[PDB]
Amino acid sequence: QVEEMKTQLEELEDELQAAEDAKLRLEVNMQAMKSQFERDLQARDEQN
Amino acid sequence: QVEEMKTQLEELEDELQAAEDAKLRLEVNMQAMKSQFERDLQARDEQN
Amino acid sequence: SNVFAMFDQSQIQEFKEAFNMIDQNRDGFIDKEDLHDMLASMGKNPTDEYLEGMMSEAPGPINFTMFLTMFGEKLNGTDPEDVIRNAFACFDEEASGFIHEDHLRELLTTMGDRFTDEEVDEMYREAPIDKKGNFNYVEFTRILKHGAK
Amino acid sequence: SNVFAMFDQSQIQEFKEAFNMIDQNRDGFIDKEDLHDMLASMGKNPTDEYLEGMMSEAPGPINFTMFLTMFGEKLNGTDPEDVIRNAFACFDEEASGFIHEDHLRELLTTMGDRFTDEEVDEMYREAPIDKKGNFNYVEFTRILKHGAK
Amino acid sequence: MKVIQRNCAAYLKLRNWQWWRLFTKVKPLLQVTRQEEEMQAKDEELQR
Amino acid sequence: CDFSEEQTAEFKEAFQLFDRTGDGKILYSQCGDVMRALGQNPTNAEVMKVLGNPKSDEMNLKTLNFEQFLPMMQTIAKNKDQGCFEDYVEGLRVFDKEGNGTVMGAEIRHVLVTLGEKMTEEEVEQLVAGHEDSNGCINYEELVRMVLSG
Ligand SMILES: [Mg+2]
Ligand SMILES: [Mg+2]
Repeated sequence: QVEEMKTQLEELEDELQAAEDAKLRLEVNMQAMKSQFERDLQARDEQN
Repeated sequence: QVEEMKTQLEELEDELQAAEDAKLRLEVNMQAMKSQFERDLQARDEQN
Repeated sequence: SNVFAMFDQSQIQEFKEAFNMIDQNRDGFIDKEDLHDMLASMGKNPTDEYLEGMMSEAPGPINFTMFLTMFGEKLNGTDPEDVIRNAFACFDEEASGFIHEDHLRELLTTMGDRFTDEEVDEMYREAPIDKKGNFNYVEFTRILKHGAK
Repeated sequence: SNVFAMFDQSQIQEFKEAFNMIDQNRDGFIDKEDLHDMLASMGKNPTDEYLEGMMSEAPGPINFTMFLTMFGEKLNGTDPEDVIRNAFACFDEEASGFIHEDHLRELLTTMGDRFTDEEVDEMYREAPIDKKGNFNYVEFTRILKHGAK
Repeated sequence: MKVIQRNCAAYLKLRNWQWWRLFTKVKPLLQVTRQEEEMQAKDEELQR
Repeated sequence: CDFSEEQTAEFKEAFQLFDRTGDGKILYSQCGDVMRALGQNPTNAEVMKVLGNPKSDEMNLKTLNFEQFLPMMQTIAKNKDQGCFEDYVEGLRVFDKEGNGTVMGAEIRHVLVTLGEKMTEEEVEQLVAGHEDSNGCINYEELVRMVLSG
């Protein structure tokens, strides 16, 4: 049972690391969306 | 060791649930950024 | 931890398809007969122990599974070229592809975790540094991610 | 079996895709049994000529690399389509892609070369031929290089 | 022209007898050439 | 201490986030910028109460750890309240010459640079969103109503 719980906890740690990596990636992609939004907004304002 | 692993696995489960909740929130916020981007783009075009 | 579980279907398919071209005897392993002959057919035939010294990266034998985990652990931490270009564009707000070496240095040598002077020099002696000390990160990300390359 | 650098990416892809259809058991070789199955899928019982024409060249089973060098040496003698079109354009009286067949025939028999009238006629039976005899070399180069348009 | 016609005639004679006889039977199944033809046609019309 | 545990934690996070030169201790001048980033509006005289380096302090030798930072944040927070938008726009109603509830951009941007503490055109221009286009007379309501969100 100790061995089983060790395997399960290591799997959950791996999944947690994957989830944190995904969170960081989603954050940086949201910053990309924000950057594009600002750039396009400024382009439309300058064209106007 | 069983008690320690139980505490650790419960903590990792809590952290994983928090991470998944955060992932969902970041996704929905990215969709919000996208929606605002489209709306503001259309507004700038119509104002121009 | 088990790194194999991290990767995209497209990346796994790319590795599988590549491996299928190398696994010429179809035993599923990396072997002396196949990749050396393949590399000799594709280029200058470096069939010397330089290739054995590369095959010896795996613990003893070198199965497709071991190849996958090796390349997996090597790809751990890497991100899309567009996402990295976005991260650079946070400083290059005009999106010029022209960030200065002084700016790049300031962003790396003290701010956050410190890049060494050796790593800074590497970014000039391999990576696309240009006239007046402008740096073309749009080319950098292409060679870093091996996308469109 | 040095080949990968010698031919165009499109040609190599075409050979690879073709080979994949013939390598029915999917392992990177092609055998007498694979050619037999292929010929059975294409038509009647084997005429042997096609299969013997591979087995006489090969030491036994044919590797994809060996297949590539075989087709490579078979394609050796071809040149870039634009370069050939340029060479023909030096003599095209219409200056448009349509050199006259009598002119082309004369050029094949006076400028050092002495090509036989039967072989010249074969180039109008199987390679292109057009109205008033204005041979379409723009189509000829396309089928020579296998660069479709 | 002498070198070009020598080369083209030499190849033309051989591709009418060698393994091209097998290749041509498989060729119409190679969908890549059809998509290439479509792409080239679109590019040609775009250029026009 | 009047700050909550959550506020103290947030301040500690901010303290180590707005870094670094190299050391983990914040610079004497930069501390004021941290307090201002935390939305406070004290005068530089509040720092002059501590009076680290009586001379010009490019060197910033009076660096702070969190235990030294937090009391300054507290004395800032307890310094004064801030007035409503009416107290702002009364100033504009006095500066104005039209008597219409707006003000000339070229004049007001200069006045807000010369009077009191000094600011650059780079600083000031970023405060306005209703920019001086075909119309010279900017409605100062937009300026105050925007910045007071901070
Ligand atoms: Mg093998
Ligand atoms: Mg096979």
